[PDB]
Amino acid sequence: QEDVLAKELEDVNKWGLHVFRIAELSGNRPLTVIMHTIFQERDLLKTFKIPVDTLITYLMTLEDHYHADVAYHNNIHAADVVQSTHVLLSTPALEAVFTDLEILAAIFASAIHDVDHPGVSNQFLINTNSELALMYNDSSVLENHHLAVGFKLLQEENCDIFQNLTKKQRQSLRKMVIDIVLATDMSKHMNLLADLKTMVETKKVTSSGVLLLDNYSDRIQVLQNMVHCADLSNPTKPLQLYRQWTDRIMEEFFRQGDRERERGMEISPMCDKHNASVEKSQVGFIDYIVHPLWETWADLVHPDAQDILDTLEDNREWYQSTIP
Ligand SMILES: CC(C)=C[C@@H]1C[C@](C)(CCO)Oc2c1c(=O)n(C)c1ncccc21
Ligand SMILES: [Mg+2]
Ligand SMILES: [Zn+2]
Repeated sequence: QEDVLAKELEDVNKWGLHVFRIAELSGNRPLTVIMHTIFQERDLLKTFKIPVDTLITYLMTLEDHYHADVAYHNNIHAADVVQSTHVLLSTPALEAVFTDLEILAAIFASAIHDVDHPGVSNQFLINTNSELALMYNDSSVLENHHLAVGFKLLQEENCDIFQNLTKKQRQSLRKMVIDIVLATDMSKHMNLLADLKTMVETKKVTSSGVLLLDNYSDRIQVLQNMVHCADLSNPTKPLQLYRQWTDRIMEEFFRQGDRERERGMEISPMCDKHNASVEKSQVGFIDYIVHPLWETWADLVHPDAQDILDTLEDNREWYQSTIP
């Protein structure tokens, strides 16, 4: 089985890697083997003196703290966002733009960006007076928790994969990781897209035809939208993968609606299993959220993302076709 897994891992540089098949072949360790594969591909172990046994130990511990009984926000989703971010980092319009520390931060942020997700939304945790909403004062409750867990696990035995970074380097990475994961809060999507459009309008390139980023504000803004695009990348994948992600998020939404109904609360959108329209929700999800975001990203890295945008529009056309 080790040979079959190594064959599938050869697609790690490709959009639409079959991450579910990799989860099978790796014994439900997609996050660990995909992160390890990416770290070798980018030669991140030698650059930052990361001991290989420290890396595997942390990745296994981080993967354990993703809930296996949550349908969508599990370790497969984490591995999917890591691998999608890895491909977006390699796009020609961004060649040699980001340093090795920014690359490490963006990939590490993707790996921890949903750790210990309980399968319910921020608003549910706020409305139900949960301990998490109490700890974090109703502000980016899940995203603050993911960061806290992801950093604390570095202190477990033989788990500090940043042990050989300089104190300056650790200081810069920690701030960049926090800025990125906090930007995955869906309540910040509109402001994140609005700033991304302003950058597309005022786009500037270098003499090598490569995106020019002068300052931390523009650089972290591109990294924020990149991980945000990978988080919202399910409808841009081949349909057989997209549909599996749709089935998983609808199961998670339906389970929250059952808890909302059992508590006497008003059911959140798309969460009532007795009056849900999966196809129309997917169409509205693409039209109002996913396509505006990816169309803007495609303008930023034009024409590198045209095939991804083509697949998204074909999938939107298909989900529409099932309605009549
Ligand atoms: C809460 C809102 C507004 C969006 C969420 C964002 C989320 C959780 C991002 C991944 O962490 O994924 C999807 C969402 C959603 O509403 N739908 C319909 C989806 N359909 C198919 C696949 C993923 C999603
Ligand atoms: Mg999240
Ligand atoms: Zn996510």
